[PDB]
Amino acid sequence: MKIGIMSDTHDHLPNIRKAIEIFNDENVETVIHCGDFVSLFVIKEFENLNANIIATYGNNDGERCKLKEWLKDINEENIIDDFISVEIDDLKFFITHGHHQSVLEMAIKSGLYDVVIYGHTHERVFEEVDDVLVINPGECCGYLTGIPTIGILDTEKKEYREIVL
Ligand code: NI
Ligand code: NI
Repeated sequence: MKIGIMSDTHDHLPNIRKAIEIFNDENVETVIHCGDFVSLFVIKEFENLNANIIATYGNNDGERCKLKEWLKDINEENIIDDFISVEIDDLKFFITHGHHQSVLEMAIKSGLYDVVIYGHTHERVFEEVDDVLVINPGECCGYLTGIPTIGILDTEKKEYREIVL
């Protein structure tokens, strides 16, 4: 019962691969991606990912419908929207690319969710506010910070841990 969390891969192929290996060498039932993958060829790398995918559109992802298609061709279960609102392992998630701050801020403040995941900032953080678990996996690419990361959330114990690439 492990869920992989990643974001802002920014076409960095090598790190996208280290991320896909790490996720496989783990249980990881599903992988959430918020960031901008950005280019279509990034999705061909994902055909090698075991887990189903839940993605969100980044403000940099230009090929929106084409991206949804390729994602599904890789697996009809995979989904991608601007905001994903779902329940997994008896926990209620709100996923989005940090992209729109007002919405992100409201999702945490509302208390309608257990876990909230976002990216955009490329600034990994992992905090708690009003019993809401707020997670930002950080930048898989490592461009702004020089520290490439991803993360893995234990659904039953509610335990998280960053993973430096
Ligand atoms: Ni970005
Ligand atoms: Ni962004």
